[PDB]
Amino acid sequence: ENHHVDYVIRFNYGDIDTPEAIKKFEVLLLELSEVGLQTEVRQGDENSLFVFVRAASKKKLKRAVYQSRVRDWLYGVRNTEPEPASSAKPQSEAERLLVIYHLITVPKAEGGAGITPRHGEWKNVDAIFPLHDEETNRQCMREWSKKTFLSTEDLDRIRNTFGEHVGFYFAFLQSYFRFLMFPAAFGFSCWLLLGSFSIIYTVVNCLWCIVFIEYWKRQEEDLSCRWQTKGVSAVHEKRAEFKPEKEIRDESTGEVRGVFPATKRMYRQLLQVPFALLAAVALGAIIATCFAIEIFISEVYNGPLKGYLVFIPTILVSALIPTMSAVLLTVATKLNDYENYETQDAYKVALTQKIFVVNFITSYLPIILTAFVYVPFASRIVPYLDVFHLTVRPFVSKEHAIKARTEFSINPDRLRKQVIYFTVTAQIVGFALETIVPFVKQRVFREYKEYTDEDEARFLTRVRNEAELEDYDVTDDLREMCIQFGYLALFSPVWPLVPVSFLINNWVELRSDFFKICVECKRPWPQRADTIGPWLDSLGFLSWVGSITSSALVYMFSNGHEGPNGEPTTIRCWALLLTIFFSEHLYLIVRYAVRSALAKLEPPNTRRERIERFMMRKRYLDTVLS
Ligand SMILES: [Ca+2]
Ligand SMILES: [Ca+2]
Repeated sequence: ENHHVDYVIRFNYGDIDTPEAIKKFEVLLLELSEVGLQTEVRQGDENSLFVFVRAASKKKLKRAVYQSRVRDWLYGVRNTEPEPASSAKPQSEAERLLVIYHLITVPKAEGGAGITPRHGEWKNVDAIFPLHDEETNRQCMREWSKKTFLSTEDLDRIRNTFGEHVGFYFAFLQSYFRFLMFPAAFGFSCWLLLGSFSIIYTVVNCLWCIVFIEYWKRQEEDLSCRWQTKGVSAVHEKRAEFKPEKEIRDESTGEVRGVFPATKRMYRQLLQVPFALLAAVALGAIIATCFAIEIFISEVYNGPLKGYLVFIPTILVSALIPTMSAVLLTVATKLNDYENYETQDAYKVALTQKIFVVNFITSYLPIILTAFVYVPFASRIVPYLDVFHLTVRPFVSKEHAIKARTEFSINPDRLRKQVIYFTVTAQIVGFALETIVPFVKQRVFREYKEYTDEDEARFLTRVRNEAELEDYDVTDDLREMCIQFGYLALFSPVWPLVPVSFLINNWVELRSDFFKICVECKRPWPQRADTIGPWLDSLGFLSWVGSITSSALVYMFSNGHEGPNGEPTTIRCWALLLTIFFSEHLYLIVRYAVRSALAKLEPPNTRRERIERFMMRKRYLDTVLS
């Protein structure tokens, strides 16, 4: 059905001249041939060729699979001795696709073709992608669209098709959804019986966050042992953009390495603090200014055309936060390049960590402003917001803009409504923008280009369609789930139905993300992983911060949703600070206890890998060494 194709290499010739294009193309085909791959060339687009790649021989494929397993075993990623090369069948499609992707991409000295798409020698090579297995995808979709949980076999199927990175994301999402049943039930019970800002709800929520994060750390270790990816960072793919200072030739492996001093990278990484403060200043200024405009227009201004003026600050936020975030991403990418980052995974993790500052600010600063600035203050702030009358000025006359004043009277519903927005309406709108609109845009751009050799015209047209799809990044889905967890950990006392909303959304999220991968994206090459990465630390940080924000909220809103109704008088600053101190330190103590208790419970795959290391050394001692 896929015509035995392993990868499609898109070669762009449009932006270069014919002689250089022919020379580069011959070099590409020669490298593919010399690394043991069989090529077939077809017209991809009007400006690109498709190089269809396949293992030239079953013997060569078995040899490459055996060498990959041997490298994994030598670097300690697996403990079982690699089976001989005559029995070296790829145990899944993910393994064959990974071996062939390495053959295509790892440098010539490392034993492959050095095709680095969108790099120096290969800027014409635009994309290297495998083909979706449409029947398997549709079977999986229809099968687990009718179940509650995905089986371990279902997760293994995802890993065997898309690799362990996508597999880890779906395993984490399934575990998060399963753990969300407890806070969903408990928060519905509290919303029914206690209402919001309940001490018991906040305590149970912090305890649940602790338990889920520690359980997932343990489960990640177990799953990386079960998928044979534990310690996979030892064989992390180098990135071709790495600028070494000196070239050293280690004696263990007869190769030059290209060393770069770690302390120099740390000096360059000192610039992350100024970047973080820049992003905080810019994004917080935009967000707080738009919040002040929103407050003025919606609650201080009392002139004509109030809806058409209250839609102003939401528009300005929706236009300016994406733009400022794109600028900050450009700055973060330039800083990530300045830091040298030998490996692609280190580069990706560092960029994700820089972007997490922007994510935190843009996701949580609105609710933080409403909760800890608008509610306690803003009876002392709205006198300073008369200056924002000019935002309404190009619509209303100067006198009508001035005589539009009212008793402020803080809206005791503002905070609950903002939390309900971010945890329900944002979820629905994000589902729409994430699955529906890209799908419709793809179908529209297809029928636009489709409206205005005979035996492979269908396969070739569907390959040309797959070539237009988006490049899936599992980091985006992990980011979304971690930001959602942050909402739960930080602001769930305001509205205890947040975990119910997240439970429903995450059941739908598993299926809709799998659909997006299979239908709206090119099939990702089966990248490996032994963890969700920096997102685990992000979740730990968010739960820590939530122990502070939730206790502050429970203190401030003890008397109800109004709490300090605009005045900071009722808030005793020592009692708020003492609440925060004891809550955060009870949190840290309970987290230490839970982590230490879970460290005493070794999971089965972890214990099996330890015993297997022992058994491998015993086999070595029994065969050689007498
Ligand atoms: Ca979504
Ligand atoms: Ca998603």
